[PDB]
Amino acid sequence: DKKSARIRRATRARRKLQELGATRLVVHRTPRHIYAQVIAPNGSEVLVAASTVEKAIAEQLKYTGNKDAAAAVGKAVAERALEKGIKDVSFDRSGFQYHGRVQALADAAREAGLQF
Amino acid sequence: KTIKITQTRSAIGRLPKHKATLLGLGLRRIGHTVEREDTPAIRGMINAVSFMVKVE
Amino acid sequence: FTINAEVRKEQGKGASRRLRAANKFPAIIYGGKEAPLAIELDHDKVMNMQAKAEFYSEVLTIVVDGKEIKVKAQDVQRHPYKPKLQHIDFVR
Amino acid sequence: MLQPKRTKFRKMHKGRNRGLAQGTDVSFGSFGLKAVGRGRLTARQIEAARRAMTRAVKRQGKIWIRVFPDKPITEKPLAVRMGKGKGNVEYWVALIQPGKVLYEMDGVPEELAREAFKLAAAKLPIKTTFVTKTVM
Amino acid sequence: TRNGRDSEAKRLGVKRFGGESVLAGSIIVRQRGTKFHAGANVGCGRDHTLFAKADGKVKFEVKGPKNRKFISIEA
RNA sequence: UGCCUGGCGGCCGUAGCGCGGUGGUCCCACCUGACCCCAUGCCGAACUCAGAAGUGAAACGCCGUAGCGCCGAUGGUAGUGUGGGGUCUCCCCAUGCGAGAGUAGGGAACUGCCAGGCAA
RNA sequence: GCUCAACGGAUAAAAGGUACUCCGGGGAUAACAGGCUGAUACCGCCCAAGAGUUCAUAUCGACGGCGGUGUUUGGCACCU
RNA sequence: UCCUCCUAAAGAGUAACGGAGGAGCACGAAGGUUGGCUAAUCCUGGUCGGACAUCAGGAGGUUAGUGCAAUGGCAUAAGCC
RNA sequence: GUGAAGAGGGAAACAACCCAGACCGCCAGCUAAGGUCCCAAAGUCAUGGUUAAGUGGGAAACGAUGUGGGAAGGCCCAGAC
Ligand SMILES: [Mg+2]
Ligand SMILES: [Mg+2]
Ligand SMILES: [Mg+2]
Ligand SMILES: [Mg+2]
Ligand SMILES: [Mg+2]
Ligand SMILES: [Mg+2]
Ligand SMILES: [Mg+2]
Ligand SMILES: [Mg+2]
Ligand SMILES: [Mg+2]
Ligand SMILES: [Mg+2]
Ligand SMILES: [Mg+2]
Ligand SMILES: [Mg+2]
Ligand SMILES: [Mg+2]
Ligand SMILES: [Mg+2]
Ligand SMILES: [Mg+2]
Ligand SMILES: [Mg+2]
Ligand SMILES: [Mg+2]
Ligand SMILES: [Mg+2]
Ligand SMILES: [Mg+2]
Ligand SMILES: [Mg+2]
Ligand SMILES: [Mg+2]
Ligand SMILES: [Mg+2]
Ligand SMILES: [Mg+2]
Ligand SMILES: [Mg+2]
Ligand SMILES: [Mg+2]
Ligand SMILES: [Mg+2]
Ligand SMILES: [Mg+2]
Ligand SMILES: [Mg+2]
Ligand SMILES: [Mg+2]
Ligand SMILES: [Mg+2]
Ligand SMILES: [Mg+2]
Ligand SMILES: [Mg+2]
Ligand SMILES: [Mg+2]
Ligand SMILES: [Mg+2]
Ligand SMILES: [Mg+2]
Ligand SMILES: [Mg+2]
Repeated sequence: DKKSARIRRATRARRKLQELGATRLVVHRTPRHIYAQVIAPNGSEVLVAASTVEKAIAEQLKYTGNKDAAAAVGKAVAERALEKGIKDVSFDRSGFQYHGRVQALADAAREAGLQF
Repeated sequence: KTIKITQTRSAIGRLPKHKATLLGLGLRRIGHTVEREDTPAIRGMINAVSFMVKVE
Repeated sequence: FTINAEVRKEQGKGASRRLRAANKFPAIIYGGKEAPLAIELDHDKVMNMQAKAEFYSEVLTIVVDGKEIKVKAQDVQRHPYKPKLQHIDFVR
Repeated sequence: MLQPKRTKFRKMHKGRNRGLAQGTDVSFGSFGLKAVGRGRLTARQIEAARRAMTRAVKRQGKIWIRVFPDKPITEKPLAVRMGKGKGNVEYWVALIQPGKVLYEMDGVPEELAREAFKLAAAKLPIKTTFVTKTVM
Repeated sequence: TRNGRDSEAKRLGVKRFGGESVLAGSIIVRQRGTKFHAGANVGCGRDHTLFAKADGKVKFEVKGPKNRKFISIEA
């Protein structure tokens, strides 16, 4: 069972980060598709959300689940987040090891404008 | 509405609490008709020393 | 197997013991969608009624304020050493 | 002579024999010997009572013992002063409250039952009574 | 006799109880293992000691999947 | 509007197990291979990347089931604060408070923020 | 730089005898006797497995139990 | 002298020549941090190999582990690389 | 809590038990514990029962047609003990 191993891997960062009261950028990498969303410090309501599941994003891209797509999501989070009125957030990788698609998302997020 | 309290026993071999409660009611010595207004507190203070007091 | 039983008004340790020391003892009826009803009843009768086995199986028609309630004796609290009943749990 | 086969601790506090017992109903057998009075049975008394019971009802009649000592009693040696440690363990005792069923018995008549328990009850220090298992 | 030794007592337990107002830095609970856990505006010292990280009143609660006593502060 | 999934919670067992089925239009899950980025203290099993032929087999989600765990009165019982009394290694009475255990029953949950796709 | 461990460390440095004794005190603390207690002791009883040719109870009486006395060995240290 | 449990009467504290146990250190990795893993004990199979070495799965699930006593802790692991 | 450091009344006498806290006086009254036939202040008081042991006015296991109370079941006019 992967999921339950990934949750307890991700719990420390979550509990540590929610204690400070930081607006956190949560990411969920799937084998096909990738999800990203900014959650309020209370940990209840989503401020901004973005993924390759949206047809506006999917019609432009070639394949939905790679670095050059995750970068385009990471950009789309940053472009919305500035319009909504957000700038300072904290990245929550959520068990997924920071290296590939998530790094391509993060780099694309902080290259675009979002501040973390 | 008033309630006339009286002391009917000694305050000698009593507990510090019960020596205090009489001090709160204003019962100095045996045979002392005091009058206090009826409240939830005062009835609690009577009830706390019910043995050594009387209501009128 | 009819027993004339009274409804309680006082209840608690102080009441239960004053009752239990008067050739009577407390019991209770419950079960179904109806409300649970507390019972005062005579000791001497119910002490003799439980001699037979039928008491712990058959239906008992307990008479209360005219009305006959059909019940079965679920549980009973024996007195620690003396041969006597402290409490009965009747089920409807 | 009954005794705990190994324990956590050697010496135990005196405590206080208080309240009422739990093993009140006759569980296994048909008849039993209930303790009316308060007290404490030694390991010797239980054996001594069991011997007198078993011998009264012959080979037949199954017996159960509900009590077990598991509480070591100390004693100071003779001609020794107070203090200087706690005394050494002499005998073991079960504390007995009112309404503790001590012994049970099954596979005999009520006529021959009571006569067995009357012999046992004489060996014990506690005031006792005969009791019967009832259907609920 | 191979007995008659004992340590000095520590003065452990709770010092500030539910609803009591505390100042930043005040010790709330002084315990050995984390029997109480740090919540909002509470830290945990190297001695497993729960102390206020802000001014306000003490709130004892029970939360989490495994069900543990969390201490928190709200101003 | 509902019917479904996904993440994120809240609530921390009436919410969890064992059984009984059921989902693949998307969705997720195996899956698919491994110039590559990265990976193994041996291993693409794990993490990772490139993917889109398959099956919903494992896992999951949902529906139904009490076979369990769990929740749980009313009444009584133990205990006990205060003041008395006794036959005073322990009990009893007035007056508060009042368990645990147990029983009748309830019970396989319940709801927030966005994101898709199907009947409109 | 100290088992200053007699661990708030009296000195850097310290064991014994006294029936040859002495002074100051103490019934704050022992020996004798008294007191309180009664484990022990001694004296009774309860149960009755057996002994007693047979038959527990003429005489005995295991295993255990319940008392009395203040006659032992003691405990306590209340009087001196 | 110091530490842990009980005595200790559900805040702290609490005596006895009361009941049980320990310490007079250890470590430049056994500290720091970042990424990943999760135990005991059984069961069945398998060369030398047996009740027990190493391997594979399944049951159990934290009955382990925590540099040294006991207590209170620990899966977000304070456990293990 | 009391004594110590608190007298007084009661428990025959009895620091610590029960009742109650003495500023001084009075040949006044009402009460607490405890009492009320005589020593010795006050009920040979009233109502219905218990005890016959001088219990009351030291005590256990255990023993026994001692005696006073309710509640059920056993047997009779085919006439029981
Ligand atoms: Mg008094
Ligand atoms: Mg109540
Ligand atoms: Mg101490
Ligand atoms: Mg300490
Ligand atoms: Mg399936
Ligand atoms: Mg209740
Ligand atoms: Mg309950
Ligand atoms: Mg010193
Ligand atoms: Mg010191
Ligand atoms: Mg000479
Ligand atoms: Mg000289
Ligand atoms: Mg001299
Ligand atoms: Mg002296
Ligand atoms: Mg003296
Ligand atoms: Mg002295
Ligand atoms: Mg001295
Ligand atoms: Mg002497
Ligand atoms: Mg003498
Ligand atoms: Mg002597
Ligand atoms: Mg002495
Ligand atoms: Mg002394
Ligand atoms: Mg003298
Ligand atoms: Mg304490
Ligand atoms: Mg306390
Ligand atoms: Mg000590
Ligand atoms: Mg880590
Ligand atoms: Mg570490
Ligand atoms: Mg003095
Ligand atoms: Mg007088
Ligand atoms: Mg006099
Ligand atoms: Mg005296
Ligand atoms: Mg007294
Ligand atoms: Mg009195
Ligand atoms: Mg008189
Ligand atoms: Mg005179
Ligand atoms: Mg007179």
